[PDB]
Amino acid sequence: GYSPTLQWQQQQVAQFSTVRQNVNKHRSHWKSQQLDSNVTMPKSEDEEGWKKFCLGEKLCADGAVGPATNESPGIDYVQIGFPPLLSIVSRMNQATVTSVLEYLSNWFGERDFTPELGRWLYALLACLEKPLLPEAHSLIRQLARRCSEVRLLVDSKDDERVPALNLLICLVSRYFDQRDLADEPSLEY
Amino acid sequence: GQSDDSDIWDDTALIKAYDKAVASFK
Repeated sequence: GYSPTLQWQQQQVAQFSTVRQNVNKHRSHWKSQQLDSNVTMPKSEDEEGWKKFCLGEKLCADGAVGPATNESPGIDYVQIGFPPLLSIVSRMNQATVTSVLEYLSNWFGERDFTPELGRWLYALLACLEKPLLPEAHSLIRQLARRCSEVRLLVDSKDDERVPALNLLICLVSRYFDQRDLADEPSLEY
Repeated sequence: GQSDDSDIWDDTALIKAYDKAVASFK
C-alpha cells in the first residue's frame, strides 16, 4: 500500500485531536488552583524573561553527553528548571509565542535545526486555536520550507529520519488545509 | 485533608506524543 498511505496519515493528525481532549480533562483540575502552584511568568514588558524562562538556559548548557547533565548536582527541580505544562501553556497567549518566533529564526545556522525544538514544536500547535491571522499563516509556511533544505544535504534518501520527516510535513498541509504545501499528483488530467 | 491533587492523570501526555510520532519508523 505504498500509494494508499492515508491509513497511516490519519494516525498522525488523529493524535492532534486527541491531545486537545486531554487538556479539557485537566481544565477542571487546574481550576482548583491559581497560577502559583509552580509557574512564574516574568513581567510582560520583559520580553527577555519569556524567551529564557520558557526555553530555559539549560539548552545552552546542553545535557546529553553525560557530565553535562550533572552540571549542578544539588537538588532536582533546580537543575531541571520549569518544563512546559498545561498550566504554563494555558496562560500563554497564541500571539505571545508568535512574536517569540522571530528570535528563533535569528539563530539560523542553516545546517542547524536542533532536534530539541521539535519537542517544543508540538506545543506551538496546541497553543494555536481559532482561525490563524494572515501573518500566522505566512510564518508556518516559512519554517516548513527551510526543512526542505535539510533533505538536500542528506546523502541517502533511505536515511532513517526521512520517514518521520515526511509524515511531519503532511500534518501541516492537511490540518491547516494548506494545499500549497500539499503534494498533489497531476490533477489526474 | 492537605489536598495536593494535580498529577492524578499523566499531564505528561503531551510529552508521550513526541516519542510516538518520531518513533514512527520501527
